[PDB]
Amino acid sequence: MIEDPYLGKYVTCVSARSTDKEILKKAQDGGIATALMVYALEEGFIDGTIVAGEGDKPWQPKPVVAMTREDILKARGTRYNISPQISWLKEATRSFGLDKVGVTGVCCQMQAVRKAQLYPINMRDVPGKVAFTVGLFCMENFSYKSLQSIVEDHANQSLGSVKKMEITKGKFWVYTERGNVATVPLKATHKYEQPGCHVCLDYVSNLADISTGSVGSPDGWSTVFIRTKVGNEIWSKAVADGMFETKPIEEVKPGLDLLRKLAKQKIDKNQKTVEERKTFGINKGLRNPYA
Amino acid sequence: TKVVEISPTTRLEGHSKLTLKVNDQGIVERGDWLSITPVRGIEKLAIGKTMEQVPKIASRVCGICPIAHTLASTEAMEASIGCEIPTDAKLLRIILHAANRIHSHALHNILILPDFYIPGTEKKFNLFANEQPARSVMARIVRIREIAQTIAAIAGGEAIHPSNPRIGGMYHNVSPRAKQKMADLAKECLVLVHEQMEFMLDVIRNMQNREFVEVGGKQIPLPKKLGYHNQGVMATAPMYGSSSLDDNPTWDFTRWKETRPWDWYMGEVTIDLEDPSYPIGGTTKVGTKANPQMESCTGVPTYDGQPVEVGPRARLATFKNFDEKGTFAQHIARQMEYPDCCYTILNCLDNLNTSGKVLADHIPQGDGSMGWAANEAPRGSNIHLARVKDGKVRWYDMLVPTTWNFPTCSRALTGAPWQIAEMVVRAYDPCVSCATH
Amino acid sequence: TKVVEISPTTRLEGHSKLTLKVNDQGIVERGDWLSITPVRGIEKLAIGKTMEQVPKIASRVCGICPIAHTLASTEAMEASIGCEIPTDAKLLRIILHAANRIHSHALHNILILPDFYIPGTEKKFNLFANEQPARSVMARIVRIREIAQTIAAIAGGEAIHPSNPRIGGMYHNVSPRAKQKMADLAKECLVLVHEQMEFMLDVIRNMQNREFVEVGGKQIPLPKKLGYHNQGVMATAPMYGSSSLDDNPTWDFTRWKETRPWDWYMGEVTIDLEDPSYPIGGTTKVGTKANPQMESCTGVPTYDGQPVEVGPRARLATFKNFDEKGTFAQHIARQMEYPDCCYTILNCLDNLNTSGKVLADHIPQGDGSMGWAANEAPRGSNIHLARVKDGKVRWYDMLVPTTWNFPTCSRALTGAPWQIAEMVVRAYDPCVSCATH
Amino acid sequence: NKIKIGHVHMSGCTGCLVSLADNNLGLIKILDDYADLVYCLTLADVRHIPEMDVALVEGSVCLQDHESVEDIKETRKKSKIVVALGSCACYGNITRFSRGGQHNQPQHESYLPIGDLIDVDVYIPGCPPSPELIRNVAVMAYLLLEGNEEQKELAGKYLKPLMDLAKRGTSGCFCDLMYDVINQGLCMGCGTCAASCPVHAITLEFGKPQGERDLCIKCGSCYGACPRSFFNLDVISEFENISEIIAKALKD
Ligand SMILES: Cc1cc2nc3c(=O)[nH]c(=O)nc-3n(C[C@H](O)[C@H](O)[C@H](O)COP(=O)(O)OP(=O)(O)OC[C@H]3O[C@@H](n4cnc5c(N)ncnc54)[C@H](O)[C@@H]3O)c2cc1C
Ligand code: SF4
Ligand code: SF4
Ligand code: SF4
Ligand code: SF4
Ligand SMILES: [Fe+3]
Ligand SMILES: [Fe+3]
Repeated sequence: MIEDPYLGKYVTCVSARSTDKEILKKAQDGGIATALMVYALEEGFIDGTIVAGEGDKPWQPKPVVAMTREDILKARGTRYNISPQISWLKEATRSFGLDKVGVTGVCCQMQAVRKAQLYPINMRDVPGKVAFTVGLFCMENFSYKSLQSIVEDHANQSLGSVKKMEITKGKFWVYTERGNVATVPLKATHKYEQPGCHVCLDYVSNLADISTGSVGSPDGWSTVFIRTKVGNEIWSKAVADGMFETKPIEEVKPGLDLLRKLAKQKIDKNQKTVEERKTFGINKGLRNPYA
Repeated sequence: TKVVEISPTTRLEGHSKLTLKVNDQGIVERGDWLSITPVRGIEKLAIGKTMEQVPKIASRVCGICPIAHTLASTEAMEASIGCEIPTDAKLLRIILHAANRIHSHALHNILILPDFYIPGTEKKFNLFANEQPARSVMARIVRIREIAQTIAAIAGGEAIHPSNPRIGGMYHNVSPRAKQKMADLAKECLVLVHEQMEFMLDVIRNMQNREFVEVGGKQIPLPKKLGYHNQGVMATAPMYGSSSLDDNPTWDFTRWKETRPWDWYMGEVTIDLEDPSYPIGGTTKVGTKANPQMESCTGVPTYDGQPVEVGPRARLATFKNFDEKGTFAQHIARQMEYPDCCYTILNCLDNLNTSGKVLADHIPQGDGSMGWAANEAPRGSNIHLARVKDGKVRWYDMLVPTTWNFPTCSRALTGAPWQIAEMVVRAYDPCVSCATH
Repeated sequence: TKVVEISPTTRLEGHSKLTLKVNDQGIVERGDWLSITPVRGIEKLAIGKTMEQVPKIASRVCGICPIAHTLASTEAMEASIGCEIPTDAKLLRIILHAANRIHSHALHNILILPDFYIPGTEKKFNLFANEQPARSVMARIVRIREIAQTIAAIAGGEAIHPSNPRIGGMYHNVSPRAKQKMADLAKECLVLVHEQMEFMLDVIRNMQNREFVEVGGKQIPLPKKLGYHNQGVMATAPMYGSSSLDDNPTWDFTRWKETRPWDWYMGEVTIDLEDPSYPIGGTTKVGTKANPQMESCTGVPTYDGQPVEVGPRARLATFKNFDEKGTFAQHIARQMEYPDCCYTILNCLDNLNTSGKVLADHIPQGDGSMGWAANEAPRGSNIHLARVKDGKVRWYDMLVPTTWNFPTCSRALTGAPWQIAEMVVRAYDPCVSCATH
Repeated sequence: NKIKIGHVHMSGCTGCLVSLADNNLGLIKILDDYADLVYCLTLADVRHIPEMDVALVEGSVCLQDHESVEDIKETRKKSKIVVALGSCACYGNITRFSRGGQHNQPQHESYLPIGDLIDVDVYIPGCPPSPELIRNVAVMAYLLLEGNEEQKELAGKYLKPLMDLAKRGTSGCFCDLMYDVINQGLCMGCGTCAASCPVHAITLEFGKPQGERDLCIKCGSCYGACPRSFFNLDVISEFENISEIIAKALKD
């Protein structure tokens, strides 16, 4: 175990990408989140998983319980607006009849799952049926109207043409299907962030079985934390089964040094906000969920 | 009274001249702007031809606005035979229409800017010259028109003389890729036309604050009411048009009548005032006889018994009660039409089903009933009227925007220094091949 | 060019500011008037709620014009589900609507008179002060608004946030006594509004003959074309409104599109011109950064791709071809609307059957179809659009008059001395809580 | 000596100000004799919040709007008596339902009544608030600050229940009638709640309140008006005398 104060508790950290070439075609990064859920399904570690499927408007995610490789793959790619993944967490154990639920999502959604496992409040059967969680790194998120405003105005792109979006190197990047690229400085995007993200003290999905993201690894590759016993069993067996290319993270640029720094900026900035809440008013303050 | 004549006019489409009676100060008392473009006679040669051919011939009336004649002619045939085209065909036609309006208004920027001043200076725009700001402006205009023609080619089959329109809808729907491409281009175009529009409005506003302009070395005073006329306006839509298939058509054929130039133009005059220094090549020689009634090549359509103004200003006055008139008001209203074109294209692409039908399942052959269609061409209401029987055109008539504007502009010439009569003319964005057909 | 900023504006409803680029004489070159009122987000919070609740929430967008949102929202729901309300419900709604227009126009008299002069003098109206003529004028205005609110309470259940409107008509018809009371009050009100109207028109006419006004001790010249813009106007009725249930609706949703402030507002600027003597408290400090594109709290609805003016002048221009424009023309047109309100109330009472039904026998639950309703609020066209399915709002959109007027007023600021930009603004009778919702 | 009164407009609809103005010549009487309006963006050109004896504050506070948060803090600093005017200021009202996501400020998501950010001395609940209540509070505030001891005693007794409401909390709903009246063994079926509800969300079934919770806009009126919320017998039993006193103070 490593007990990093900004990267959470983990056993190891590698740089990885799926060896499944079909998965990689539309994966955001290394295809880790898709590849792990597909593999867990084929191996019987899960019988279904909650993923950010395609929704009713372009680039709007819709949470869905996926129970086939095909349905899991439909959720490839980052949607930078809210996907209420946990809304299907109980239902997966009811009408879907699952015994071994997988869950994908960002840090706060990983938090929601663990709170439900330990303090189930009208969440019967959920603590014992969560089987496998994969958490994405997340700096901040946006409402759908925010995402529309950023892509359509600031990047000047039609949503119906966008093939990929990416926040990296200080910019919001928009890639179109016909091959064009547009960028927006992140300074322009700040007004649009979901306000509840400003109180979030978790960057690399500390509470997931396995955590995965982009920062620290080259393009096409993911930085992966293997954290829990569940996480280590599944990762070991998938590596052994040929499912991933890996590199120790210390042999990779920018690697864990850049990552630990961005994690620190996130927590530091948000801890400050958390603190300003206490004296937000005159002789009174706002609620602190962490108190 | 003296008579001065400018022949030919320039920086407009096609071939016309100005035959002007002026007072002792050189101010127009009564001026006639008239077509002297040969009459190719599209209305008469159409008789007996197939309803499929006639719109493709009518297209070749004009290569700046062939969309206008292609659509107005096709939809006149559809109105005569009672053919209702599919939704996705209509959406593709509107995309074609809006794109062509962009390219046309931007081409007209090229023609009128040489008369205009770099704001706050005494320098006029020379768009040929590889200097700033002209070259940066030319680059924007050129990209705008390129985008416009590209969209027109994709949705209409061809930018000049679109091939996709046919009786009953379109030959082709577009691919998912093509739909993305048109959207990508419209997004780029919208930013550019917003920039060009603000640029042009500033240039125009500078013109309205000037007191004189320089023509051929001389200072020419700028009247405050330059280009004012009392004919009012006519328009059938802010964007697309109307046809006799509509539940409530927005054009009234009982209010229309067309005369010869006879009723509205001057008879024989003799030129007794000549200026060899008029740039570049002078005016008509003293002693030349002119006869606008006999030399005008157009008919004169009227509405409620009088000439009317058509075009962008007519549209904004009819549909938003735009309340400025004359030369610079016409220029302003034209620029204001830039963004609607891109928003319309984007909305139409959004609703377009690329798997949808584009050709009516049944195309009737007609029984000789009259139908009509109005297309709001970039220069104004383009109204085609037809009787189709057994698939053949038995009767055809074309009331084209510049045809309408010829007698109206003429009356608007009163009060102008004859040396800027051409500026009054160019605010109408004339298409004399259109006007004459 | 320098940048001066007035924040906040005053003597209008709600919270906005003026970010102004001015020439070396202090004349606005390009000004942005923008909402900085927080977005309560009524359109998004409506989704999933019941069609009965949403109009009562929308009412609370604004307490000067809650009738506008109550009626436009209710009638949008009725249009989506296909519910035809009974005649006597419609008559009671029109009485409610007309009464509220009286109270609103009279409240606006209170806000604008401090900028105006007692005719033929250099004294401005101070309506607080217990002196003449101000106190006599205040007494008339106060009685006018009292009558108006009383009628509104009787026909609408409540003067502010009327309670009687419901999906399908009204909760209550009124008693024979109530009908007599409303008539008695309208008779009294008609005499008073005729007096107030003639008083206001005289004050305005005196303003049009002035050459300067005094702001903060200094003489500020009054441009002849103060507040002129080239956006034209939009209006759906002279009195009540229109909805997609009508045989011939008088608003065209295919001509509407809403953008972010992005397309129409200035980006980042820095304030480099400050006047601490601007009454009372000065202007924004030098060095302050502003960004209208990002700070504006509204969307920008457009008609034919351009901002439009809505409101009384828009109504008289659309329906009577009223042909004056700008600041004092807007003030005039608003006053001219006083008598129609009382004549309408009296005619509606005359036709009202106090034993008549006020609730449709059947209220459908909707299938997700889109409906829309336009209410001609005191400040202009208030258009609500909705999809109701199974009694719940699945989609909701609000295009409110001051939302429309924000970009249009902005453009109208050109040419004004920045010290009277607020006078241009107040002729629009702005409701910034309305505009933002 | 006239007291100094401001109207502060937070995230409100201005209907609270309209309600004040709907006292008609009563308002002008108060402005003539008892009070100077030192601040009100809707009616006067004072651009910044000055010192006030009484701040009538309408609307709630958007947490994501910096100027708004500064305004409500500045208001408490500048004012002797802070009045939450109307249900948005008291209880959040329709802004409880705000949840962001709308142009052009999709982050404008969170709204709280003013009592969650500053200390509030007096509630005037209602949506819309009744003109008569706003008038009574203005008159009594004056008497509390410029009267003889007999007046300042009356004023303090009159305002006490409105001050108690401010100390009770910042929430208003149909449920108040359940939680604090019916569930407390206090409801006696008078039906007053039903008359006060501005949206007709309350009916009485066999003499007992029935709330259409998805119609209720959370204004807190019904509990306020209920005669088993507060019933201060010392004041209300003297209704004839207190009415005559208020009338005389408005007389010409
Ligand atoms: C708001 C958001 C912010 C992020 N910020 C960062 C960051 O700052 N640094 C960094 O390194 N990585 C960040 N990521 C993660 C990164 O963008 C990729 O999502 C991650 O690397 C997974 O890529 P992959 O190839 O392994 O997954 P893929 O194989 O492409 O599969 C996509 C996975 O992402 C899930 N998913 C996609 N969109 C959402 C969504 N809105 N909400 C919940 N789950 C979703 C899907 O269920 C699926 O599990 C962010 C992701 C999101 C949604
Ligand atoms: S920053 Fe935190 S609260 Fe916001 S979406 Fe990401 S993990 Fe959730
Ligand atoms: S309490 Fe009601 S009337 Fe007062 S500001 Fe809030 S919505 Fe308006
Ligand atoms: S107002 Fe009357 S009926 Fe309503 S809760 Fe109070 S005591 Fe019960
Ligand atoms: S039930 Fe009616 S009075 Fe009571 S809080 Fe709800 S809306 Fe207000
Ligand atoms: Fe012809
Ligand atoms: Fe809106």
